[PDB]
Amino acid sequence: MQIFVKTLTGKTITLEVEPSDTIENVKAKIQDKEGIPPDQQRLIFAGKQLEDGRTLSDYNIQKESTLHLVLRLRGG
Repeated sequence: MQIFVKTLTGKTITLEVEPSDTIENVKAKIQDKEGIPPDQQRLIFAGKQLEDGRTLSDYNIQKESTLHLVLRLRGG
C-alpha cells in the first residue's frame, strides 16, 4: 500500500509500505529515498508524534495518508 511523507522543507515522497510496518521501518524507507539516518528523524500525523515500535495499523494509517517528517538537531 502507498503512504505519503511530507518533508520539513516541503517536498512529498511516496513510500510503499504494509499495515504491519513499524514506524521504525517507515523511517528506514525515508533513509532509502532521502539519505537521512532514522536516528535524526521524528515523524508527525494529525499534530501527534509517532513511537518507533508502533505499526501503521496501530495508528490506523490507511493508504494516501500524509505522515510529516521533522528533522532533529537538538537532544530530544
